[PDB]
Amino acid sequence: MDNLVLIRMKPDNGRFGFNVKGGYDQKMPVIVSRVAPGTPADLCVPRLNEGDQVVLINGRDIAEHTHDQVVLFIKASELMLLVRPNAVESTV
Amino acid sequence: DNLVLIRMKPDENGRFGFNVKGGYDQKMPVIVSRVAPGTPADLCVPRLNEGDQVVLINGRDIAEHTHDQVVLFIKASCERHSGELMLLVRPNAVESTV
Repeated sequence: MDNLVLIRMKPDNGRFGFNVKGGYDQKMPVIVSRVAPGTPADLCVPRLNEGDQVVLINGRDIAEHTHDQVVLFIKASELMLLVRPNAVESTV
Repeated sequence: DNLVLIRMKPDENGRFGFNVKGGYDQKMPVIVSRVAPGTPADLCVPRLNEGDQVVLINGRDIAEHTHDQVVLFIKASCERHSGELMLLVRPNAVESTV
């Protein structure tokens, strides 16, 4: 789509501080389900927000990758995520 | 197997900030049904996630323990090593932490 947002993020343990649900095997988009306070995903600009939909992981189109394959791409990471922002909460 | 080991210190009121359902008497696995924002369960690393199934509590296998026994095990401060609750959980397959 248009108005995608590029989020950049450095790990803490190798951790970013966010949860994801979804994936091709779940027939659901990959959605950020929790961003924990004080973590890289919480403190980065632009912020990673819950309800944001992950579109690219380090340039890779993940639309047809499974939940567990998505998780492995993230941990195999800066982390570059291209997200479709949730409609309810916006960063400025 | 794909288990996750979690350790968690209680808040100032001795609470951890999650709900459990299930147990031997319910013929249902012990599952985390809610994890409240900003509670120890939400903020621990690895995080405790909703839908995670509890396998061990402070080293104890809870497979044949009742719901009320399981709750008692979580609340028992004298079974905690270094003031921490230990849980070994099977992560829910839908939500993952990174």
